[PDB]
Amino acid sequence: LGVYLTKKEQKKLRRQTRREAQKELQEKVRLGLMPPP
RNA sequence: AGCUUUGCGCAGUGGCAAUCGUAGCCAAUGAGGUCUAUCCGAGGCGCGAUUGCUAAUUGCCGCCGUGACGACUUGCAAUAUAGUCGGCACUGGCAAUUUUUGACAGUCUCGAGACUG
Repeated sequence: LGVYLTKKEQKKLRRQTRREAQKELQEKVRLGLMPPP
């Protein structure tokens, strides 16, 4: 059994997926975990 | 035991300039139709931000000459140099052949010599 989802549920998922990742990386450079880009 | 094809997720590489989102609405109970209408087939409207940055940037080393102190070598004007060494004083002097602060271009001949701008 499978659910599909619409265009607007792709954006929201793609953006809220991307946002969490980049901001988490942002702190890593602040905290000095990661050499600064 | 390899190969192919579809969807999603995570990355690297190339190109394009309108994208993205909606606690708002309408929409297979049919959104939208200039074309063929007993036809087509899925988003449209309204609103707001391409979204964060990076590049940052600007208003103390030599000689000679003179004076004199001390010391040594010898006769002392009661009186200081007869000669040598040590150092101080002088907006003193110093730079066109011999040797450490000054000359280049090329040819030929037997380290040297001759010539050619």
